[PDB]
Amino acid sequence: AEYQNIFSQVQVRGPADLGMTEDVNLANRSGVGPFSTLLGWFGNAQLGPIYLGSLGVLSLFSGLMWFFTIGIWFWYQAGWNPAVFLRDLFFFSLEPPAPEYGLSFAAPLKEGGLWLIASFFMFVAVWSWWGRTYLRAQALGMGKHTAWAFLSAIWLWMVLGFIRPILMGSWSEAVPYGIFSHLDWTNNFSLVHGNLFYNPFHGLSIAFLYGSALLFAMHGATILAVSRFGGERELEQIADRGTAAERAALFWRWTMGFNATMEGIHRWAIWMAVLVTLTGGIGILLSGTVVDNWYVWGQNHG
Amino acid sequence: DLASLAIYSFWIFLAGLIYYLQTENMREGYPLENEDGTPAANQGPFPLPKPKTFILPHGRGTLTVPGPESEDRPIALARTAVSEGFPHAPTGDPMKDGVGPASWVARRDLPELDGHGHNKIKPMKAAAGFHVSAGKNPIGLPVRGCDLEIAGKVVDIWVDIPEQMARFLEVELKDGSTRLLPMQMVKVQSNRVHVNALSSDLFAGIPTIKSPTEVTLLEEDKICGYVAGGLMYAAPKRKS
Amino acid sequence: ALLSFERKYRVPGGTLVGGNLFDFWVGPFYVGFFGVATFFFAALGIILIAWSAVLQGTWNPQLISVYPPALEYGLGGAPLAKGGLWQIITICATGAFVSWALREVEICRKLGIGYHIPFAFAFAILAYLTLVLFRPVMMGAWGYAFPYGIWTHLDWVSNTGYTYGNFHYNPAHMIAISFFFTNALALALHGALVLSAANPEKGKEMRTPDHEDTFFRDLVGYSIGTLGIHRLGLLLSLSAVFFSALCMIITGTIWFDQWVDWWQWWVKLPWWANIPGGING
Ligand code: BCL
Ligand code: BCL
Ligand code: BCL
Ligand code: BCL
Ligand SMILES: CC[C@H]1c2cc3[nH]c4c(c3C)C(=O)[C@H](C(=O)OC)c4c3nc(cc4[nH]c(cc(n2)[C@@H]1C)c(C(C)=O)c4C)[C@@H](C)[C@@H]3CCC(=O)OC/C=C(\C)CCC[C@H](C)CCC[C@H](C)CCCC(C)C
Ligand SMILES: CC[C@H]1c2cc3[nH]c4c(c3C)C(=O)[C@H](C(=O)OC)c4c3nc(cc4[nH]c(cc(n2)[C@@H]1C)c(C(C)=O)c4C)[C@@H](C)[C@@H]3CCC(=O)OC/C=C(\C)CCC[C@H](C)CCC[C@H](C)CCCC(C)C
Ligand SMILES: COC(C)(C)C/C=C/C(C)=C/C=C/C(C)=C/C=C/C(C)=C/C=C\C=C(C)\C=C\C=C(/C)CC/C=C(\C)CCC=C(C)C
Ligand SMILES: COC1=C(OC)C(=O)C(C/C=C(\C)CCC=C(C)C)=C(C)C1=O
Ligand SMILES: CCCCCCCCCCCC[N+](C)(C)[O-]
Ligand SMILES: CCCCCCCCCCCC[N+](C)(C)[O-]
Ligand SMILES: CCCCCCCCCCCC[N+](C)(C)[O-]
Ligand SMILES: [Fe+3]
Repeated sequence: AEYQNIFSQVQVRGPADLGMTEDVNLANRSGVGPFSTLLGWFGNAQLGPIYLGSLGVLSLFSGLMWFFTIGIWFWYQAGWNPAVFLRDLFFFSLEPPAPEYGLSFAAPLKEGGLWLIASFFMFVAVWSWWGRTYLRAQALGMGKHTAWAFLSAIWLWMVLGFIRPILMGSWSEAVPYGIFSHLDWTNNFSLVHGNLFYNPFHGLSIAFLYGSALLFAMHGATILAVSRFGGERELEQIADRGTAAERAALFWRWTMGFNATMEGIHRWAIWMAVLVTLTGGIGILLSGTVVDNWYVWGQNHG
Repeated sequence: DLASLAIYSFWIFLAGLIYYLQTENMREGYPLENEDGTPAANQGPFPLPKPKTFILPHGRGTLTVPGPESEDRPIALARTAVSEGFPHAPTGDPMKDGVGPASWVARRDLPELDGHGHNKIKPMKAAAGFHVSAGKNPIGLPVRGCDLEIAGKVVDIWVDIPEQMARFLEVELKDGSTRLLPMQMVKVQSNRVHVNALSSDLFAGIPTIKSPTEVTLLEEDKICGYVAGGLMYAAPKRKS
Repeated sequence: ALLSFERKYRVPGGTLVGGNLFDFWVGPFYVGFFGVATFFFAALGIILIAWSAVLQGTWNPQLISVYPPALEYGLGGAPLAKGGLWQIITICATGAFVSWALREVEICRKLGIGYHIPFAFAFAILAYLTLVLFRPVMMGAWGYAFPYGIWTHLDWVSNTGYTYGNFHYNPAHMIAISFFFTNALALALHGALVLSAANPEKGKEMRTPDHEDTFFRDLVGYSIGTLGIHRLGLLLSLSAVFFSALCMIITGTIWFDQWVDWWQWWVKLPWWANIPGGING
């Protein structure tokens, strides 16, 4: 228990970091927001700036629209009563259209129409944000890895809410908007499909989800262990290796027989994480479109 | 059937991805070597990858990897045993020699630049206008070594400017010169800075820097190596 | 056998136990006292799982399974073929895991790095130990532990789950899942950011940590920082596991009913327990 480096002993502060310019339209950047001493023990103190932008505003507008559409329905379920709303908050649910409307947009508001409205808002909200992660990347002349990774998350979500429902041929397959209701949907999904422990993609996805926590604890602790040599300066250790990058790899090598490099560790990481939703999205996509029952399928592989 | 086809496909994709991941991770340190520095006979199943080139900013050099490498420094170490696998005793004083836990790397003898081409690290007293903004301010505290003796006093904090964090305490020694101390190896107390790695007579021995106002990458590594090195080699003076 | 820069690091010193007796490498692998300790416990445990296989008369990896004692044995010893073997392998595993950590500590000592790695590992250890030791002991029987089989452990997960209804309603399970989900989000983002600066648009110069803070700030109006993100990754995945252990430590000890029924304390709060309409009234 020496100086153990989870919290900083001394904070410092200087003229505000308005940041890199490159091709970034500087009119679109807010100013810097408040400084938090509370964050400063752990991470950076500085809040702000954010880049406003047209896509940004379309995204944020549509996002709230969604959040509000769901919320408006909850008040209608609460009978417009504030105490009821607060009591049954997790029990409220904006469920999709009944099976019979199939894939059509002609459901009544109170019967799956509001769900479709809210979904439309959600859909522009996410995709507009995706285009953002690409553009903010592009303006600074950066690689596209973020938009690339994000796409894997968007894949799972699309399969759940859009692609599978269309392939089942009805919106009733999609996921309702509710805290507990979304959990019941989840359990039910497994039940109604022979148990997802027999879906080989579910267990691959688990392996990677577990593996991301294994990997991040490994990376996080390793960097903290060699930060007495400035190892958390990972880009400078890539271009001009120092003893921190060296002792780091030697730890793993002597421990388990191989090791990574400062750049390649970050390659393991992206894939460890993106594989979660990649294998998971395929898992769910096949369920019911190609396999009604994973145990049964399991019992033949055919 | 399509499900069975997908799962078998994915496994093939997985063998290939690990293959790529493993090779990407051999861009430094390879080929493997015998204890004597020569190419080892057995290299394993993965080949070195095709070269790639990082171009650094502010015309600070460009890098291609993998490619032949050497330490670029001499290594005061010798064999203790007649076969593979044993330790190599320092032939000198490992502290001065830059070996063991006190190892350092031949990094570029220039300062890390920020995105705007300024020195990333500076003394606070020369960085308009940084200040200790929370926590106990170490400037002015006595520095105690792990023998419970005072080695000097803290005269400044050297700060990472773009990141906005404290990296080194600048310490005045009883002769009037200064050394840099990793922040990440000092304990700031109410009435002192306590440094466990070093005993007070090892401070004069810390590596010194060429200019009062900037630290190079190579200078950094030497200072960091020497200080961490004390954890094992100072140890005789502990002893308390 | 060596990395091109390894040699200057392979000096004597570090070991916790035995001076220089076990201070050597084998190939890339550091040995140490706890390397020898690890091997001894791991071979024992593997030999006994081999014996388990012989006694139940199979070699198929998908069907070897090592079962704990039946419930009626409580916390006592059991004959070998009726869960004694399980008890001994559990001791082997534990000794293997603790040794592995301790060997890591010797490696740290040798290299002059911090002890953050093995400390983070002890968290995984305590998760395991919660399921095979702390929870059975508090329940009063070894038989509540999981079986050591590739498929039979999943049955065990599943029965434990559905004993309390939909396990999704474990509050501690929910905090736990948020963390595994968030940990992964962060892993992907960390990865993406570093690589995207390291690998810029065609023919551009390598970006700097300032571009990194900038992109993230441009994106979400915040950046945690280089030290920050590595602390965050560590916090997220340790908290993930801590809450897992916690969600299982409370299950069947301080709470053994349907998890879903725990939520009633909120619904039934005196001020609104009775207003008609909404879902629950
Ligand atoms: C993978 C299989 C299931 C799934 C399995 C379950 C299970 C099981 C659990 C969750 C849990 C979560 N799920 Mg879910 N759920 C999935 C679909 C999703 C999707 C989606 C695809 O859009 C969303 C938005 C949510 C989000 C929610 C969160 C409320 C919660 C924490 C997630 C998290 O920490 O993430 C990353 C963290 C972030 C930084 C961003 C997330 C922030 C939250 C607040 C945003 C989500 C919605 C928001 C409107 C919350 C409302 C707040 C209240 C009005 C106070 N789920 C799919 C369908 N989910 C856990 C829970 O506690 O539920 C109660 C849980 O135990
Ligand atoms: C964690 C909460 C539950 C859990 C429920 C789940 C569920 C649900 C699933 C698994 C699955 C996994 N579990 Mg489990 N399982 C637990 C207990 C554990 C323990 C333990 C405590 O010792 C072990 C060794 C395993 C290991 C296994 C793996 C067979 C599989 C992939 C894990 C993974 O990639 O992790 C991440 C770590 C890595 C990426 C590193 C590699 C680790 C693996 C490959 C090494 C284990 C090999 C195994 C054969 C050990 C035998 C010992 C031999 C001497 C080698 N489980 C507890 C009881 N586990 C999945 C599966 O598909 O199984 C059929 C799955 O769907
Ligand atoms: C009884 C319930 C069933 C269950 C049925 C389900 C179902 C159904 C699914 C999983 C899936 C998952 N299961 Mg399961 N599974 C169970 C058993 C378990 C057990 C266990 C026993 O321990 C474990 C470890 C797992 C864990 C796994 C995960 C690998 C996987 C979640 C992927 C993910 O990260 O999504 C979390 C992330 C997302 C959902 C992507 C979200 C991305 C973006 C688009 C969301 C943005 C929201 C934003 C707009 C709003 C936020 C507001 C903010 C504040 C700004 N399952 C049992 C058998 N499981 C999923 C899967 O892929 O399986 C194949 C899945 O669909
Ligand atoms: C039907 C099943 C139930 C349910 C059943 C329960 C049960 C029961 C459990 C969980 C627990 C887990 N559940 Mg659940 N839960 C389900 C729904 C889900 C869903 C989902 C998508 O709905 C998700 C995401 C989760 C996920 C969660 C995680 C929080 C947690 C597992 C991680 C963990 O504890 O690691 C902990 C890590 C370990 C134990 C691994 C440590 C291994 C180390 C020490 C050593 C391995 C070394 C060796 C073998 C390697 C071999 C050597 C080789 C050469 C490499 N559950 C459904 C509703 N859940 C578990 C938990 O909290 O665990 C305590 C648990 O017991
Ligand atoms: C690799 C798989 C993992 C993953 C990947 C991933 N997620 C990511 C990213 C990637 C790499 C993106 O870059 C993107 C991101 O920008 O992250 C910062 C993202 C993202 N994943 C997110 C959440 C998320 N990801 C999911 C998880 C996962 N993401 C997987 C574990 C889940 C889970 C596990 O449940 C959640 C809920 C968001 C943080 C972000 C996507 C941003 C987005 O699409 O937003 C659209 C909608 C809005 C713009 C606003 C939404 C409406 C709000 C309810 C209200 C507004 C709140 C606002 C913050 C305040 C504004 C107030 C003003 C009005 C004053
Ligand atoms: C705390 C956060 C996460 C974490 C942390 C973590 N894991 C780690 C590390 C840390 C930082 C270590 O440094 C250590 C390591 O060296 O990693 C490379 C490790 C490790 N965690 C591992 C796996 C692992 N980690 C797990 C996950 C987690 N580890 C948490 C999610 C899991 C999951 C989630 O399922 C698994 C499977 C190993 C790769 C490695 C530890 C290897 C080791 O301890 O080696 C020595 C012991 C042996 C060689 C085994 C001895 C033989 C036994 C006697 C028999 C086994 C009996 C067993 C109970 C059989 C059960 C069969 C199953 C089918 C159930
Ligand atoms: C205080 O009161 C106010 C009103 C002010 C605010 C209160 C708001 C509240 C309390 C609401 C909170 C919202 C909640 C509880 C939401 C919870 C979210 C959950 C759990 C959802 C999780 C899963 C979502 C999925 C997987 C759905 C994905 C949807 C798609 C992929 C979109 C598909 C698009 C469709 C169907 C439309 C097709 C149309 C075109 C043209 C594309
Ligand atoms: C690429 O690295 C990343 C950082 O960028 C340098 C971050 O900053 C964060 C976000 C930081 C958090 C959770 C701070 C929360 C504090 C509040 C309440 C505002 C994430 C996820 C990230 O992965
Ligand atoms: C995902 C983390 C959320 C962090 C939110 C940060 C808020 C942006 C602050 C910018 C506003 C600046 N200000 C106060 C001058 O307007
Ligand atoms: C980044 C690479 C990570 C490699 C992880 C490989 C773990 C194997 C998981 C076994 C899952 C078995 N299952 C059910 C798909 O057959
Ligand atoms: C999670 C998947 C991990 C794959 C584990 C096996 C990869 C180790 C192979 C590297 C061999 C070390 N070597 C011989 C190059 O020095
Ligand atoms: Fe990193």
